[PDB]
Amino acid sequence: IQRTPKIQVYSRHPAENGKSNFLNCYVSGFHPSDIEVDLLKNGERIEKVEHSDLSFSKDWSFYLLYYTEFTPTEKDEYACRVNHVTLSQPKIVKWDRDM
Amino acid sequence: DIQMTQSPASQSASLGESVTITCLASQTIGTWLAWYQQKPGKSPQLLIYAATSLADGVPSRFSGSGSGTKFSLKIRTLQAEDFVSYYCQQLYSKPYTFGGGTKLEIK
Amino acid sequence: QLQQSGAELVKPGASVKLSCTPSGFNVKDTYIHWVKQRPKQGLEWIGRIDPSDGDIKYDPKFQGKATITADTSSNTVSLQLSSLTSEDTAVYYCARWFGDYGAMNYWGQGTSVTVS
Repeated sequence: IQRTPKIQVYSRHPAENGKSNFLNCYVSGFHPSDIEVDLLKNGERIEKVEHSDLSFSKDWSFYLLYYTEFTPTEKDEYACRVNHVTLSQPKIVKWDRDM
Repeated sequence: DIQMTQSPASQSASLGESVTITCLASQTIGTWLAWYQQKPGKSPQLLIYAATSLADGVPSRFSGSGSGTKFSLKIRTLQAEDFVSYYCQQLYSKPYTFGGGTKLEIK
Repeated sequence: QLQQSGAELVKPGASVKLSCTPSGFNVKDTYIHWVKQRPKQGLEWIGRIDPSDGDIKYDPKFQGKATITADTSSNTVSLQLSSLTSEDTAVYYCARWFGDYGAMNYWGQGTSVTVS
């Protein structure tokens, strides 16, 4: 059974403007495993991105963690872009520290 | 630097016919690909973003397809305004290189 | 709308500065790209600037020739071309980035630069 991905965007540590942090994008619960995940800076693909191994559980289906180093700023800018066969077009989820 | 091999370089067709323009990336770029159209006397204009999504105002006879390294631009039912130039562009890794371009000519 | 400055006709070896001024939004709101197009030839990505933090990226082959700047006090992004030769004769477009698209959705009319 096909499952659209669950996407969670958050920082590793509490966000403080001007201080180095890590922007996380956790994608889980999707099937099949073919997926596209990118971290964005005003829609621009961030190129220095790391990611965990593609893992699978019988309960969570497939999951995957992307993360990059970033420095939060006053403005709203950072987001995650996920593309999947269950999506007609790439889905962008903006980062919100109050969320 | 990522290379984009756009083919064909030039194509001729008649009104109503269909055309297919292909762009090949030198490495996987996911769906970070855009298609632009340039008419005589105009700036380039966005047709397709994210490989398959139409921009506002673009007619439904324009279709984008592909993922990874091979991408396609399909134009059905060609009218006189469509016989212009088309360029693909990767937005995966800077520099955001363009394709060589394709000029559509009438019969 | 992306207003661009008037055409330029200059001698070889001279310098020129092309300006790109948006109407309806601030330069600090998005990325501004610059594209070169020789007469009857294809498109060439030069670089882009984030005027909100000054991040600039170039195509490596344009680093010695082109210099992108921003005057946020005047809501203007500029492209400077120096030591002009015949190969620099082209139309130079400035394009506005749209994050939700992942591409440049609106382009300016372009500034024609002619090197005699």
